[PDB]
Amino acid sequence: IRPNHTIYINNMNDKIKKEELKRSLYALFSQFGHVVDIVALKTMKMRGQAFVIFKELGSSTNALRQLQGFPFYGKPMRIQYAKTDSDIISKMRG
Amino acid sequence: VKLTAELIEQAAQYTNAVRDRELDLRGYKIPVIENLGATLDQFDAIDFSDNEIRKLDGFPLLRRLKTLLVNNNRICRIGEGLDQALPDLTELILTNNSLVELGDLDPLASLKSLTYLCILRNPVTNKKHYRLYVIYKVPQVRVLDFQKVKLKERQEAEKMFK
RNA sequence: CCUGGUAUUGCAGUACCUCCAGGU
Repeated sequence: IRPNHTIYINNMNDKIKKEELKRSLYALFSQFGHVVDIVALKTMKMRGQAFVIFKELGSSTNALRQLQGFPFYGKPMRIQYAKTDSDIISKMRG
Repeated sequence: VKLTAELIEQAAQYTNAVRDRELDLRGYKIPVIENLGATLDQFDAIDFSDNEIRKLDGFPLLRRLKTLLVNNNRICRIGEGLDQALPDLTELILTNNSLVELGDLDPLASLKSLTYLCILRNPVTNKKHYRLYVIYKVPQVRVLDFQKVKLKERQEAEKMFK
């Protein structure tokens, strides 16, 4: 899994309401660069997860290394580079 | 690179990821917050990350401003009349700044709608009882440093400092 | 929506999103 503009986060406390989760995610990750968008759903499949998309790639890498296992709403988050490119990135590139 | 009217007028303006109108004032090396009048109170969020501001002060009356992202600056003091110029301030992100004494965080008690507060990576964080002090002095905060202010902490902060 | 407790470790693009009891 090569470096990516989007990071995949899992192991998140799924009791936080969706709009609050996204707003704290935005706040926390703004320290490394502009976050273009955040995709997070509460379906059974997707609960406890989120995709955070950054304009700059260096920002994504810095975020990944610095916030690995950061306690968020009580649990240590696990971060990884996303498997695919985010739709928004693909549209912004071409 | 003074924060000027001209500067604000050419600044990226957009609808952010949490659906709010945000103004991008990142990386300009701004030292002093000033001339915000020119934004015309049209933003829900203002991003001042990665700048050189020393004091969170100098704001005009801005009724729509609800989110202030102030990451990686040099904030060492908070102005005293903040609620009078920012009545609905609900979220304040101060990560990686220079607040050193618990007493320097006192001016945040006057922000009646302040609900989301982040002060991580500030020296003040390592002071004994930093979390309980914030909870008792700024009870309107519901989420502090991305952790839920819980009842037990409120009570514990009521004993100490009663 | 708020307390407890409880399930789920899952690579996405979203009416909404575990369940159980109590409070509104």
